[PDB]
Amino acid sequence: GRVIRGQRKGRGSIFKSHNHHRKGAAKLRHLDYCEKKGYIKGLVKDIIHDPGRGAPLAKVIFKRTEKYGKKEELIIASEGMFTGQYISCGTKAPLSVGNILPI
Amino acid sequence: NVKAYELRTLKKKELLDKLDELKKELSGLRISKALGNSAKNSKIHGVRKNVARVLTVYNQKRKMELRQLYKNKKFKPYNLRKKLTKNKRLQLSPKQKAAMTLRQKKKVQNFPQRKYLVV
Amino acid sequence: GKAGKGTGSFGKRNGKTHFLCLRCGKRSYHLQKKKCASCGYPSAKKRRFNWSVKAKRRNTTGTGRCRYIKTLRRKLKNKFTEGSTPKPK
Amino acid sequence: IVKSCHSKTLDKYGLIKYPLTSEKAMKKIEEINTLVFMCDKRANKKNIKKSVKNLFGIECDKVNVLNTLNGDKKAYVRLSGEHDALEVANKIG
Amino acid sequence: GSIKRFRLKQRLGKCRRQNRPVPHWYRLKNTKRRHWRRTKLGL
RNA sequence: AGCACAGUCUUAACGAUGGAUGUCUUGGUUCCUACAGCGAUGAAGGCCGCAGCAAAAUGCGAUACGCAAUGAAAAUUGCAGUGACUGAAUCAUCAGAAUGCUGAAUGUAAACUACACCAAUUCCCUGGGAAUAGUGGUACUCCUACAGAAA
RNA sequence: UUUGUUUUGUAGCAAUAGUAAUUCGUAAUUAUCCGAAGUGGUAAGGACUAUCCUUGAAAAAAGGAGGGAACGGCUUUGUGCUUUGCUACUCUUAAUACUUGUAUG
RNA sequence: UUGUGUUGAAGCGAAAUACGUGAGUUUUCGUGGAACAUCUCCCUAGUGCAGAUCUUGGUGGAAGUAGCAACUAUUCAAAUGAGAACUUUGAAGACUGAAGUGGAGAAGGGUUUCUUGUCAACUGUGAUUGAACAAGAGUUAGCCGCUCCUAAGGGAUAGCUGAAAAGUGUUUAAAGGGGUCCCCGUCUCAAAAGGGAAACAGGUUGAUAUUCCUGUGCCAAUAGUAUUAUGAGUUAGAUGGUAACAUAUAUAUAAAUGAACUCCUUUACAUAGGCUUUACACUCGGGGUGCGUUUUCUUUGCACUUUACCU
RNA sequence: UAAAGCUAAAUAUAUGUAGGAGACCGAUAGCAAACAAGUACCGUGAGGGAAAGAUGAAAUAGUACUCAGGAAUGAGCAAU
RNA sequence: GAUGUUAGGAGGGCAAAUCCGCCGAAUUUAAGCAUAUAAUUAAGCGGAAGAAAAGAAAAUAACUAUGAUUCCUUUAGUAACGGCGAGUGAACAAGGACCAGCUCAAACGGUUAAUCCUUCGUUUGGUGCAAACCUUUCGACGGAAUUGUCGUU
Repeated sequence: GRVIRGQRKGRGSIFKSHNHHRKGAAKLRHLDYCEKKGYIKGLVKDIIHDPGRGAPLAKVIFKRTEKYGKKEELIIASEGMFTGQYISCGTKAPLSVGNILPI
Repeated sequence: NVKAYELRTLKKKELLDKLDELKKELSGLRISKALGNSAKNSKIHGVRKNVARVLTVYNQKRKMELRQLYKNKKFKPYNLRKKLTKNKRLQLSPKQKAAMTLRQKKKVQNFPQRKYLVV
Repeated sequence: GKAGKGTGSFGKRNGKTHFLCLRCGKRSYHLQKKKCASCGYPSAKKRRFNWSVKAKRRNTTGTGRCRYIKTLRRKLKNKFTEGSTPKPK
Repeated sequence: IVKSCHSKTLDKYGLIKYPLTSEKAMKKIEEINTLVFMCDKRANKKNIKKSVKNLFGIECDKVNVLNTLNGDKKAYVRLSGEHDALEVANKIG
Repeated sequence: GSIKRFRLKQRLGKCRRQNRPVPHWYRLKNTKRRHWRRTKLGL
């Protein structure tokens, strides 16, 4: 016989993900001393749609603590969050819809 | 028609100016050739050969003018060093290929191989 | 249909796959993958194969001009030390 | 490495080979007063401008270049209102 | 095409220059001729 | 000026077409002999050019069907012109000079004659005049010495 | 200085360039060149509405901003700083003239 | 070994009161124009053709036959020429006909382009024609494109495998820049329809034109000193407006300070539907400029009437 | 006397170059190529790949002249 | 170690008939076919020379013994291997060509690294017209080396 469709899938010639319009990988804020020992609040500026997935993403702007400036993170949005609110990340952050907490 | 030795020694500045006017006259013959005239055209081979001769003498003139300034010094440049084949250049020199340890040297020196006769 | 297996498809043959291959000058330089089909110009090797003596012989050494080795020839017979010139008159 | 022979840099004697005697070359001088010459394929606009302004004292409004199919370059040169292009047609011949 | 590379144009000029016949004075003492329509130079 | 029927077939003579046969051979083939590498000092190979009239093949590299030098030794010729009446015309040898762009190609690229950086460079007379957008160098790996920074 | 009413323009390029009909050394001159509209054929722009389990690309390059390291000169003491007299001032656009490689392309 | 050859050898065509039984041998004539045989004996082999849909080349009957059938359609007269149904000119009749055998188009082709000359072959008929042949000539850019940027992606570096060839490309980047010590940061290629410095009109050639000429502009770049001017703001920086809003018209509306460090915006983006504006396109009647039947009638049938980049 | 190393000779050479030969082939043969041959030409490409020698002693004897033809050509009382 | 637009050098590629490594089939034969054979070949990758490679016994023999390697005649289509089928297949001795043998590892110089290399200048004489080339050694400096060079076998 010949190589079947399932086996051809793994070669990655035409079966690569069509990801030309994706807005970025959905990753949480990288662990930090501030997030390990308290809350840090970043504001979600805009909820966008990632073409690959169905769940909308959120563009959360945090302010970096080691340098002047801001860092933008792409975070999978929970049902009920809106642009302009501050979302809190860390151990001491209060529990609420959208907040990121240690489990 | 110019020959080798009449310009083989004259002033290089005059050589340059004469070659300048030679090439200008060649461009003049080019005016002539582009025009309907084609009569003055058969001597350009002789003038070209004269230019080649004067120039292979001129570059040799510049050649000693530039190498006498540097001669010897045991660090000759890329062109001036020997141009043997690569294998010959990278081969061991004969003296140091024939070089031998003190033991073998003393053996051969003090007691050599030598001829004889059988009766 | 109208551009079927033969003449119709042959009518669409515009745009070339290979080109001049500056290393060899043969129209065998694949344009998409940028590699000569006759010598593999980007690679340093010359891309011969022992199963084609014809292609070996039609581009082996000597089929060209030999600007250097042909002058280097008939010099071992002379064994002239470099820089030497014949005695003048 | 040191070179002994003088440089093979293409000076004007080797840039410019000859002007053109084409009917169009004379016609443009006669009618609209532009001049035509021919140079080597490795020359450039400012090289031609230098060589022309060095050999001949004619103001060059611009130098115009062209790559022929025979391996040469055609060049076009001009004047200004200061100079007329009839003696530049008669002296050269 | 009306747009082409310098090397391609030079090679076209070389082929055009090579397509001319033998000089008559030399003949007084060629087989490598091509027609632009019959045989393509394959460039 | 007159006479044959036509067509088809056969024979002979002379021709047409064709290129066999025979005779030629600056070619091949086989054997023997001897020498054997080339290249970053830039090879093989590929382009591009070079002659008065010059397409190919051959030869040559901006000194471009050839320069210098050495031996022989006066023609090149198709026309032109060029030459002694021997470094001169032509051969042979070929050691000096020169050897374009590429190509392992090696500053970055390449269906680009594109783009860099560092010495602006080079020539002239033996301290003054010019050309200039114009000359060289800068790959990767490794070896031997050197250096200044480090734990 | 404002408001209204009358003369000029094919709003300025604009006619003189082009174009067109009769005479006319065989080169010329002429005057026209106007009131207006009507259809919606093709393009672009604008403001919208609607559709997606489809949300419909990047850099080169350019611009704006928060903030504020530094801001009037001449000479004068000591070591960029306190100080003595006069206060004329400084830049945005355009250049003009000499040195740098020749300073357009 | 021993012979023939320029007083004509080999070969070839025809032949012979020739020989043999036969493969063949030997002679004659003609042609041929330079070599040939040895049967005295023997040695040697790429040594004997009617076929193999044998191989190569040449030639037949078929046969002056099949056929020269899409694209409605040609005619008169003249010129050139040795020669004209298929070269040119004029007249006519027609076609392409708004989605064109029309202009510009890119891939691909490469001189087929232009002028002049020419017809050996080709132009399946003719041909004086031609994309044929021959000699010359022709392609001009700061503004049109490439060149620059990045995408799908390609190659390469660090490594890591593999005998290598090669496979993958940060999998423990110490990778150039910036400003004045620190911050950022694999390289390179890949679009002549994506992004993008800035050009329009008239004219000109036998062949090039937003490239050539004239005129008018536009964009990018431009290093060190002394003169100017304009305008601003000032002895380190404005105006009103209840507001929105707007704010400098010198040659040009330039004249409202500014580092490191950052945050944005432009570039920069789908489809469908209708509404609207504008240019262009077309069109209507009467004012300024030309032709026509008119036996039967005409304010008759109609035709020619402009304005780029730049504010 | 292993788990280290060097070493000329005699030996092989369908490659290249340069010589010399042959009971070899004599242009459908012999190398594919006696020649402008790995050329012309074909395939996108890897590759495939021909055909083609002979006047004469001498063209430094290559057809002069005339006639008929537009010319090609033909003929001659002409010609090497 | 990192780094050098530090000084001085090398490797890359072409070319293969002979030569040296690696990788590695199948057609075929066995009248089928699978081990076997083709073949330790063809193809592929890499590496040198005028020759390469092998070469100085951890050899052979069992004799009255030989004495590096290589090649030729022979051993010999033999011993042996093999669906013991097809097929495959050496070695010793013998006769010859040629014939050269050698040095690293430990001992000792420690009353003296006794060694090696780089660079910079001087001279000892020479064949070439010349260019260059063969010889020349006073050194000095900078290093490497005791984590071991040379001398000593």
